[PDB]
Amino acid sequence: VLVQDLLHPTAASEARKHKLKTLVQGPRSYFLDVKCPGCLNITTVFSHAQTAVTCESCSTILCTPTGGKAKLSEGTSFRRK
Amino acid sequence: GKGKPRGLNSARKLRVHRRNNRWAENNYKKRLLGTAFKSSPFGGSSHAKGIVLEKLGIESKQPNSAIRKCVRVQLIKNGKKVTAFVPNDGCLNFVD
Amino acid sequence: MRAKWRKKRTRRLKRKRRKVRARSK
Amino acid sequence: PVRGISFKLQEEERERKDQYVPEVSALDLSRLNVDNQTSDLVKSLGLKLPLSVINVSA
Amino acid sequence: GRMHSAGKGISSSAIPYSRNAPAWFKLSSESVIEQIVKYARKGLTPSQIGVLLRDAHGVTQARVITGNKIMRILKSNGLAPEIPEDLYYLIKKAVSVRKHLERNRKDKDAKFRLILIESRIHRLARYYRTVAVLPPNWKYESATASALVN
Amino acid sequence: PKKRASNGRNKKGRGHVKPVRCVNCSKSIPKDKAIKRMAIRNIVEAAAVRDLSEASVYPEYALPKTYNKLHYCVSCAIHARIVRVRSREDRKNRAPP
Amino acid sequence: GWVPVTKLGRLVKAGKITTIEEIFLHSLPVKEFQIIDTLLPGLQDEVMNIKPVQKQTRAGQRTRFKAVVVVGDSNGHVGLGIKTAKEVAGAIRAGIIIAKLSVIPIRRGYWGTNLGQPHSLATKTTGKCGSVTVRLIPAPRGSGIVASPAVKKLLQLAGVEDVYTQSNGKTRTLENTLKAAFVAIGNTYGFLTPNLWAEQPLPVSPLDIYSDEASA
Amino acid sequence: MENDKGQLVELYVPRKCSATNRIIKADDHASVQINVAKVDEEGRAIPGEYVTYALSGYVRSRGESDDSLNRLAQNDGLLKNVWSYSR
Amino acid sequence: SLPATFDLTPEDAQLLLAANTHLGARNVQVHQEPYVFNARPDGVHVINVGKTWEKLVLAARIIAAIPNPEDVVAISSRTFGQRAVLKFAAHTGATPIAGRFTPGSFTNYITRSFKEPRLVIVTDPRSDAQAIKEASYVNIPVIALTDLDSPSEFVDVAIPCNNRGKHSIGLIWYLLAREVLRLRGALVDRTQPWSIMPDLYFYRDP
Amino acid sequence: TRSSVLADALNAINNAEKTGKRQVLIRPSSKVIIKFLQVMQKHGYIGEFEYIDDHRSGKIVVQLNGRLNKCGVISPRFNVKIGDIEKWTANLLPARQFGYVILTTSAGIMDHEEARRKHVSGKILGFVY
RNA sequence: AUUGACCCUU
RNA sequence: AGGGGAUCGAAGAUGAUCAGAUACCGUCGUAGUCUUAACCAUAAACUAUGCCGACUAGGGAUCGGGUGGUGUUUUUUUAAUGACCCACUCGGCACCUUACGAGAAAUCAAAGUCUUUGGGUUCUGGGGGGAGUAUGGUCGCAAGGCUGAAACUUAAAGGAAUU
RNA sequence: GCGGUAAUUCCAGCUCCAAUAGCGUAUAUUAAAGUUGUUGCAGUUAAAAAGCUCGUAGUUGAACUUUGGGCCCGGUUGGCCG
Repeated sequence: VLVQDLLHPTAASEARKHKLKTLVQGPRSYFLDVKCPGCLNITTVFSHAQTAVTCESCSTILCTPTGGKAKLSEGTSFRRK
Repeated sequence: GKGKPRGLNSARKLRVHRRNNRWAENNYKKRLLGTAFKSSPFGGSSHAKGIVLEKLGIESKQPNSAIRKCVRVQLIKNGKKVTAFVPNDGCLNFVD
Repeated sequence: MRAKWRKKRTRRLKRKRRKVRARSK
Repeated sequence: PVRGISFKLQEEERERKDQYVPEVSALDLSRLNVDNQTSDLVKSLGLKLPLSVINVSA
Repeated sequence: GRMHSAGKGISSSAIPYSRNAPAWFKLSSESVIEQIVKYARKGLTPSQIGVLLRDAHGVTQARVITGNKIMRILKSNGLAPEIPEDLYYLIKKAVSVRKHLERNRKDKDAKFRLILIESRIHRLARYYRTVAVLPPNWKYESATASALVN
Repeated sequence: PKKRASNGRNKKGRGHVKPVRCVNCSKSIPKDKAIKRMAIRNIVEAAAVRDLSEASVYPEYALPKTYNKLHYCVSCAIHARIVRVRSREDRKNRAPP
Repeated sequence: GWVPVTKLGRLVKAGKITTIEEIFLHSLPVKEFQIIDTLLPGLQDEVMNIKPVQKQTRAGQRTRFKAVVVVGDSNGHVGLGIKTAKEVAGAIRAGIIIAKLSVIPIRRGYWGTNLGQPHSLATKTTGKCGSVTVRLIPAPRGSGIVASPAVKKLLQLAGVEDVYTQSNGKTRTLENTLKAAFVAIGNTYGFLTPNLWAEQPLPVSPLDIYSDEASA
Repeated sequence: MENDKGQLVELYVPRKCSATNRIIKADDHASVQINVAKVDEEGRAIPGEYVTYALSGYVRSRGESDDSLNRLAQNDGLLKNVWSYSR
Repeated sequence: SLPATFDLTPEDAQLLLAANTHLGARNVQVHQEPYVFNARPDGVHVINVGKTWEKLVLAARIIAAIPNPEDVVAISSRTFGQRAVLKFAAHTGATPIAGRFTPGSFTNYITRSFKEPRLVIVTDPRSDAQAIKEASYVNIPVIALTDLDSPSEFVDVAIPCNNRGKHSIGLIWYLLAREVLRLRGALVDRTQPWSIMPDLYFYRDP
Repeated sequence: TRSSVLADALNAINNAEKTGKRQVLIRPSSKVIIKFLQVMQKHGYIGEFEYIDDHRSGKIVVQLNGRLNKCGVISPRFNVKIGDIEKWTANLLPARQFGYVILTTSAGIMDHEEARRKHVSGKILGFVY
């Protein structure tokens, strides 16, 4: 189109665009509080966590790193921050 | 783009590049090397005296036909042999 | 004459010149 | 009919034929049939029409 | 980009706009600082310090939670390495490649890649020597590099 | 000038492709440039079908087939009419007949 | 006896359109040279050259003649025509018709101080045809037309008095040179200028206003 | 433009595209002059009274003719819910 | 600018929905078409019948703005739209070109079929590329019945409608004829003059 | 890599204006870019432009009109005096009555007209018409 | 399956 | 220079064909073809298209990564995973369409944004031959590689298209 | 390019044309030459992108630091005014 509002694009279009190609670039990742059954241990875990994050309580590897987002364990509950 | 540097301090590069490339010019190379004074038969001069030696009936190129004579000449200042053409009709009788 | 064969002929001429020069010097 | 030839009788028979019709009509309605997306499009338009909303799976 | 390859990849961190962030962080700047110090004493480069901080703890960026960056913390607290971590890792990679090549003389690809890695090392060393975080007359040598690493 | 945008072969991003030998003349030709055609044929020439079937030991025998891939140099393909010279506009037709 | 077959031609014959300026304004495509010579009766037509072109046949070469003619009024209007025919007379006449049909307006301007009538072009322009690029530069008064005899005549027919030219490519191709110069003078009204920045009320086309008195 | 004493010169001030504000050439034969009728409170359009748009052959060739006309019509108020500024 | 009676009536919405004009092209989509909304699964897109509607009314406004009824021309080379444009040309002036559009009908002033239109309404730009390409030579504005995959080049007033659906093509042409007659005022059918005209068969294409 | 940010911005503006768009996006929005756009604005060649603040370098969205024929950058920024003002403005301007050579003088960034009015010269940045 | 050549200018 | 040495096979042998045929065709066959060590440094080494950066049309397909869809196969027709199917996204090898444009054209999404001529930078060319020759230098065991003229000669060579 | 038996080109006669106390020729050089290209060339196929990558000198190199608001005064204009 010849005429369009680049200063005020649609939310759907900006969500569709690459993270660095938006107007003001922002991270598509997020932080989440993961609690494991048993020990409450509300602990903030990065969505792309590159590590076997474990709380100090016991054998509680929370997330296993993947190519992109960190995959969480089987018994675990996460809340987006 | 465009090859050549566009820096404000690239003038040495530009001048050297022009100097290097000017040698591709036929007249510039000849003038700078002095091929006239060193290997031109006349030695860079417009005219030259010489002495007539013999009879050379040069045959014309194509499509043409004219074969009488052209003077072989020894230059006075050089001693070099040179063929010269007699420039008119029947003027071969004056250049014996 | 094919350019490759002219190149080969010029190489032969070059090496013959080299041999004759080395003989004379 | 023969293509390329057309006369007054041919034009008249064309109009008579396309105005005449067999009387049988067996296409009576069963009421219309729209999907979720079409139904919400009509809602966005804000009209009041009778429709049956069935999602066509991928 | 990719000074030593033909790759044209754009892939990096989309740093958030906000500097006074992130409105869910109830820990303290001093707590993050002493976490920096504990990890550095444990023997971790600022890269992995920041990784584990962002990754196991809630640390959006140590720069925005504290007043300065991890290398600045380490240098202020005496934990800065003798040589910078990027140059150290380049030297480690060069030592590994050279060790491989000594056995595999026939690895012309390894020879080419060693040339590239050592060129990167020399360029980084020149920059560091200019900004003076490395002393003058510091020079990378293949003979002494393995001992320099550890 | 450039007769074809593909240079008469199929190589973009390779540099080198191992050669094959033409099945008619045994000329070395890069594999991407060849005129390979897959020939799948019945054994019994489709004329001895009834004779072989009625002379077979087993009823309703499956009648296996023979498979081969014939690689062709450009000269041999054109001579053997595997491919023909086409007009300039429809050289660009990639679709097989 | 004209008897046009065109909405525009019938309008021009009827006299509803009086100036070629309406045609140029509304971009009406002219197709009858009677329109052009009725709206600009004072244009002078004159040929740039005639050349022979040969097409080879199984029996010798069939030779036609291609004529380049330039039509130009006293002030602001020229057209260029190129036509090939069996005979030179036919080539000349048909080239005259084509040149009249292809008449374009010229934006003549001032080098500076806008004292008298516009003597030069408004801006530097450029046309290309083949390798020939012809660039026209405004020149101060009294300078004349600094141009090769080919495009100089075209500029004289345009009505410019002072102009510089700069040619590039093989300019001995008279056809390409004249076409490039024609493109150059044509672009002068396509170049937008601050004195042209003003918006306009967008009037109605002559065909639309007089659609009732046309053939329809 | 004019000369020193006014006296409008430079014959044929030209039209410009309503969408790109660029001059329509004398032989720009891909350009158009769209006329839209206005309706006066009765479902019937006023004869001899229209809103006009000059649309460039460049726009038409590029294919943005329809989007540009939608935007201009909505800007003029004779279209309601077609063209969206924030694509 | 409208007197607020031209908005989509529920009966016309039912007509368009039943004719399936909203069932636009497949997951192939020209970017010059923002008429899509809420792309259905299976890949079929739903054409926003609202903007279809006011684009149709705008095209009718242009057609009414044109003074002479017989300079406007309506073109259909597709088999579905031939009788639709014939009935359009019988209902208003709108001279028809059905079947074959001989090249040089807009240029080539010596041609027998030489027309000099002030508007062409094309059933399908892809099938009628010749008429559009000739209009681009003579300065003729173009209205066109365009799907979501149609070549929006050289067309000024699009009408987003199902050009694959014969019912949709016929319905859009009828709606164009009805709206131009209503705007011209010859069709005084506002609410309840002579009224019942769902009476007969719209559906006889062959 | 990225040598002249102003050249990138002006080339983007040229491309958008030629393709007919009424707006253009510019990254990464230098101060020289802002001053150049302000000069073009006060001469009415672009219209409005808005600076987007991403904390890295900034962006510009320029609303264009049809009035811009060609804006360009002269690289390198040649040192130009009063005497060479005429040489430039004659070499690269379509006419003597409109269009401006823009240049950094010690009195800020201006066109050749304002540089002549204030009796200042400097380094040539670019031109607009 | 073999098939080489055909003076100069015009 | 060692090893290896099946096949094919510059040279060579030999049978045809032929006016001739130390060519094509046929059968052999040394070097070579493989490898180790050391040299060589050339190819139509090509995309005949230097590298880095920005922008400018539409479209589908494909390869690698990622993201979102209780969308399909079995554990479990009752979370997972996998493989597929959709929608994007980043990066590749490419392709189809068109001409905003460019070009001498063939054609080119770059060969565009270049007489409205300037984003940074490296290399190369200046009519055709003589000639990649001579000479000097340097590298190589050599073959040769890199650098590299001139005298003299010549009005065309050449590119892309048309009948 | 002209001339091989009908030469508007040779050798002449007549006529004509250009410059003209000057005119012609040779060589050199300048414009033409955007055929040296800083302005301002070209490099897919016409001559020309090094086989490819590294790399020193050289050339070039992202953005950012004081920006914006209030009162008067030498000096110019179709000057409010003949």
